[PDB]
Amino acid sequence: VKPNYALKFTLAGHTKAVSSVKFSPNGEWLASSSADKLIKIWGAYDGKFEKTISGHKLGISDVAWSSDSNLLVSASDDKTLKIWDVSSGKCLKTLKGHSNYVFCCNFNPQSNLIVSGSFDESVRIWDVKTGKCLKTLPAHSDPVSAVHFNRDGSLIVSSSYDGLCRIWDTASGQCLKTLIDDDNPPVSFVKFSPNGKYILAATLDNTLKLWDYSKGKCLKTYTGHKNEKYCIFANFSVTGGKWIVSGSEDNLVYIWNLQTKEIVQKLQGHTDVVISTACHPTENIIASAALENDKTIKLWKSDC
Ligand SMILES: CCC[C@H](NC(=O)c1cccc(Cn2ccnc2)c1)C(=O)N1CCc2sccc2C1
Repeated sequence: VKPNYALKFTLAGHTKAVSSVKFSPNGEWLASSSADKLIKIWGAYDGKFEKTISGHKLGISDVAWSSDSNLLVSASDDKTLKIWDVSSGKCLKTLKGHSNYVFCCNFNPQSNLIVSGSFDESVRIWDVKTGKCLKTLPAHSDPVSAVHFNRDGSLIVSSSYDGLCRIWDTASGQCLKTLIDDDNPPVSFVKFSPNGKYILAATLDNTLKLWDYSKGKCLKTYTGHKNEKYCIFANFSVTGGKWIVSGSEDNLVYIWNLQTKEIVQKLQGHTDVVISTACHPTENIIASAALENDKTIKLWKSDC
């Protein structure tokens, strides 16, 4: 069984590269961040432009939703994160502490903590309510490409240009595991599987790997895409068939069968690097976004 993703909507509005797209947990909205210093909100089903949220002094690299779909956090080249009330557009908190660009951010499932990674080679854990930094982790020896909480918030995975994936105890700040393969190319993206048992890791050798972090063993390898330069988001698609979804420097969205590792679809339409993909929480919908020669977001829908 293969999916049949077809283009439904193209979303234009950002005036510089799009950096990240994310669906709201409630499935109603897509958030986009851009080098143009803006967050835009769009209807997840109709692609209808909703609103712009502004206030960052420099480009935004990443955005993430709270579990109640009410807050966004953004990571900016201005060295801050901002917590936003989506309905009002209010900046609730400015999270200050990183000494260089803030590159990646996420809420924990409980949505009482934010994790951030920075070009300062640190990971920070923040209190959502106070905006206070709780822990600085000396995580890496080069820029941090990704940070992600597991399904119960007990672990953080981080990745770096240093070629390491690291698993952290949220409560203690202790480094529990460092994942090392037969070589250590730059790790451009990492995230936990929905069940928290696996980690999907992208490396700048045109390769995605599914790791059993408990066993510290590689289970699956996915190739055929182009990834030598950029930190491209990848996803587990779970609403229909069990897929891996990623962007590509050849301007395509790649979809693999998770178990068999075969490419099942390549989605054509973007005119620059596909830097970001996101999977809708309930419908077979993918959002993709491209860099500065394109600047569009596309919504794709499958029957399976
Ligand atoms: C090639 C120029 C520099 C490179 N720009 C990006 O990867 C980039 C640019 C825009 C948007 C996004 C999307 N993204 C993903 C997560 N947070 C935002 C990423 C960059 O920052 N590296 C080079 C490659 C690697 S591998 C590990 C760190 C880095 C840093």
